Amino acid sequence: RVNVTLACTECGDRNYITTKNKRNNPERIEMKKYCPRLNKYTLHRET
Amino acid sequence: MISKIDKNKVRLKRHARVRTNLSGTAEKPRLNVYRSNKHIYAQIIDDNKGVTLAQASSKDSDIATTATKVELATKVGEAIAKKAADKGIKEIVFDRGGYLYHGRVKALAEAARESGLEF
Amino acid sequence: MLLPKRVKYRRQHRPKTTGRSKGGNYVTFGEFGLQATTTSWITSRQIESARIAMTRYMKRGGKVWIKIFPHTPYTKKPLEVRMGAGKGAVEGWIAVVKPGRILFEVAGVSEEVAREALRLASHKLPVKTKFVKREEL
Amino acid sequence: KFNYSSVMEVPKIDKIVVNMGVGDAVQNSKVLDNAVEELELITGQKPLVTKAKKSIATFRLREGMPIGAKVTLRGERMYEFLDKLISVSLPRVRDFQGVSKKAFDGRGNYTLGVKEQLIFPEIDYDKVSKVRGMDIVIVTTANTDEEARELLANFGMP
Amino acid sequence: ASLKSIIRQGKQTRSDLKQLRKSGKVPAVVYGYGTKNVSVKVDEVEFIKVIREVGRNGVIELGVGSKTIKVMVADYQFDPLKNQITHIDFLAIN
Amino acid sequence: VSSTKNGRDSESKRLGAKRADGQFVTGGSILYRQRGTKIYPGENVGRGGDDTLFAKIDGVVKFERKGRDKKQVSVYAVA
RNA sequence: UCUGGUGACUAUAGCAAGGAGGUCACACCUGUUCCCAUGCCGAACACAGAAGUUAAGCUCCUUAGCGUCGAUGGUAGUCGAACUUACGUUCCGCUAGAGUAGAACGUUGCCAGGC
RNA sequence: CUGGGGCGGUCGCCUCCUAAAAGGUAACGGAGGCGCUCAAAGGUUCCCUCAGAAUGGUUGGAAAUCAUUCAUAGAGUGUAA
RNA sequence: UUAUUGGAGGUAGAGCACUGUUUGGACGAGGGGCCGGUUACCGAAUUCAGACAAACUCCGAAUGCCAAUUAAUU
Repeated sequence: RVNVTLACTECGDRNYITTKNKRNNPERIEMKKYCPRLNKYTLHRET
Repeated sequence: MISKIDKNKVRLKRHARVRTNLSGTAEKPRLNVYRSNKHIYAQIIDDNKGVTLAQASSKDSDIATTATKVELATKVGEAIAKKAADKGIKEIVFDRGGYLYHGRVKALAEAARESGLEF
Repeated sequence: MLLPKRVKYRRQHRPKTTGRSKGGNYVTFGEFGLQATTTSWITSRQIESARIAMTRYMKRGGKVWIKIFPHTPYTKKPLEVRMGAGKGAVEGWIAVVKPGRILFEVAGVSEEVAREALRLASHKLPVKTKFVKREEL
Repeated sequence: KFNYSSVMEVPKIDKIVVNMGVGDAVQNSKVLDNAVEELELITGQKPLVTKAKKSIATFRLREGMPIGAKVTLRGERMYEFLDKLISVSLPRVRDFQGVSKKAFDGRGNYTLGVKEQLIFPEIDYDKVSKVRGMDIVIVTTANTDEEARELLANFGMP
Repeated sequence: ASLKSIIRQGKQTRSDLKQLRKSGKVPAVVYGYGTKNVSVKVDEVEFIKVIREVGRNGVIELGVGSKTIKVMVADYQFDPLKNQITHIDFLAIN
Repeated sequence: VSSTKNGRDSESKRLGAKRADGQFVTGGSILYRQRGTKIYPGENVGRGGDDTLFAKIDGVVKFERKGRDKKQVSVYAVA
C-alpha cells in the first residue's frame, strides 16, 4: 500500500496524488482526470 | 403449498420507494400513470396541495378504438398533452409508478414528449 | 453454595438499600412464609445455614422454597493494604432484602411445626422477621 | 369426490423441482462438472449450479464453493419429461410400495428420495466414477395434504 | 349484604387520605354500568364483615347518597405490613 | 504489587440539539449533531456527511413526529 | 350514493374467523409471433387477445378471538418547606409504570366514470 | 504521575458505563480497541430481500444441499463499542 | 425572576418485549431402565406461575435546560 503520482502528458505538471496496493495492482494505473490548463478531461498515468 | 403473490401490491412498494424525491410542486406537477391489463390511465398532480389538474385514459369514449394497445397509449399521451397544454404546458416530472420504463409506459411518455410537454 | 454459573461483569457497584420492597411480597408456592421487616444484605452463607437448620427440623416431611437468590458479587481487598490501586477480587454473593420481602415458604406440615421451623431459621439471618400466612379476603 | 364449485377451483400440480444433491467437492470439481452434465442430459432445461449459504463447522465448506445444482422443471415440455421419466422409473424401481405413505409435510410436498439407481436409466453411466443421488420435489397447488396425496395418487405409486 | 357509603368531595390531599386511613375508613371508587364514577369512602370493619359473609365474588347492596347499587368488588390494594386494606374498586353489575 | 489495566477514555463530542423549537435561524445553521439518524431531515433541512442536520433557508425551527416512533426537523419560511 | 386512481393521518386503520359479488372496474385467465427476458424455467418481466371463471386477489356485511388504544381512583417516585440522623418522619404542589372500566373490525381530501 | 519515596504500572487517539432524562464533569474507578484497509468494499441506474424456527426428504456429522409456512433484523453491515 | 405556550433528552420509579442471571411445576420430542420399549434418570424446546441488572428497556416522571410573547415585576 503505497503513494502514487498521476501525471498529465500535456499539462506538464503532476497535481493528483492517490494510493494503491502494489500486490493487487502491480501494473501502472490510468484514469482520465480534469486538467485546469487545457480546460478539459485528459488521460493521466502513474509515474 | 405454492402461494402466488399479488402483483399490484408488489408494485406499490416499488412505487413508494421511487416516490421519495419525486413530487409535484405546481410548476413541475407530477405526471402519474396507472396501467391495467386492458387500459392505461394518466393524471397530472400537484402534491404540494394534493390536487389533480388534468386527466386522460384509454377507456375514455374520446379515444375509443381497437389499436393493439400501444397505439392507445400513444394517443392518450398526445391527448393529456393538450389538456395540460391548456395551462402550464411546461416542465413536469414523470412518475413511472412502479412500472419498468419500457414498452407501453415508454410509448406514453414519448408521445407526451413529442407533443409539447417539457420533460 | 448458591451462586450464578456466569455473569457479564465480575465487579459491580453495590446495591441501593433504602426504600421498600419492590416485588415478591406474597406467599405463592406454599402456605406459610417468613416476611422480612428490616433491610439488609443476605450473604449466601446465611442462606445455606438457615436452610439446613429449617429442613432438618421438618424431618424431610414438607417442601421448602427459597424466594431469594444472590445475584450480585461483592469484592474485598487483601489484608489491609494502602488505599486505591484498583478494585479488589470477588469474595461473595449477596441478595438485597427490604421490608416486605418473603424469604422462605413451607408446605405440607402443620401450622405448629411450620412456626417452629421458621423460628429456628430466623435466628441465623441478620434481619428481623415475622411469620405470615397465605393471604385471603 | 372433487366437488369443485367452479372450474377455477381445481387442484393441479404446481411445479417440479429436482436438485443435484450435496455434490460436496473438496477435490471433485471434475465430478461436479460431470454431475452437471448428467443433470443437463436428464432434463431439457439448462442446469444451474448452486453455492453455499453458510460455513459448516468441521466441513470443507466456506462462503462460496459451488457444491450443488438445482433445476426447475415446470413447463409443458418439462411436465411431459417428468411424466415419462416417472413412468419409466416406476419399472426400474422394483418396489411394491414405491413411495412412502407420509411424504407431505402437511403443505403437500413430495420430497421424494433417489439413490442414483434409476438415475442414468437412459444412458448407463458406466463412465461415472461416483453415484448421482437426486431429490425430486413436486409442488402441489392444493391446501389439503390428504387431498393432495389423493391427487398425486393418480398416475403414481405409493 | 348491605354496605353504606359516604361521598368524598373533590381533591383530597395526602394528609386527608392519611387521616382518613388512620380511622377505620377506606378510600374507594365506584364505576361501571348505569353510573358515573363516584369517589366514596367505606368503613373497614363493616366491609370485612360483609365480605366474610358474601364471599370474594358476591353481590353487595352498596348505598351511595340516595341510591343503592348492586355492585361487585373488582380489585383492592393491600398493605402486607400493617395488615390493612387501603383501597377498593366497586363495579356496577347491571 | 498490583495495578489496573483500565485507564483510558476518548474526548467527549458535544452532540445533541443546538437550536430551539420556535427559534429563528439563518441559512446554514446547525440544528442537531448525532451519530446515525435519531432525528431525520424534514422540510428545508439537509443532512451532512457526519449525519449533521442543518437549515437550508431562513425561518423558524419545528421539531415534529414522523411516524409512530420517529422524529424530524423542519424550517418554515416567513418570520 | 358505488367503484376506481392519487394524497393526509401514532394499527381506534392491523392480523384472525364467518358469510355473500361481478362484462361497470379489477384480477385469475389464453399464448409466446413480435418489443423484451429469465446465473434455468413467458415462474417473474415484457408483448399480443378475450374463451372461461367469482375459485382466488379484491369489495360489502358479522364477530372483540390476538394485536393496538385507554380513563377515573389509588400507589411508587419527586421540586419546595419544616423536624431530624432515623436503611427516616410531617406538610404542600406535580404525578407515573402495572392493572381495571372502556373504545375499536378506520376517518378524510381531489379527479374520472357511473349514478 | 504516585494516598511518602522506591519497585511495579502508565503517558497520543477512538467507543461505552460511572455522569445525577441538555452540554460538560474526577480517581493507580469498571470494560474494550487504534498507529489501517478497499481499483471496488468508490459514483450512478435498475432489480431483490434475511437469520432463525417448523415439517419432509439419497448422501444426511444434529444442522452442509433442496421444497413450504411462520419469521422485524433476532441476519447482514472490512475493522472495537 | 414569574405566569402562559412549544420543544430536545431516557435519570428516579417501574417492567420483563430484547440481551444476560434465577426458583418451582407441567408438557411433550430425544438418549436412556429393561427383555427394542414400560419406569427411572439425563440433556435440549415450548409453556404456567414468580423474581434480579451501572455497562438490560415495551414504558417513564418531578426537576433542570433551550426558546417566544404589544404579559407582570425588576
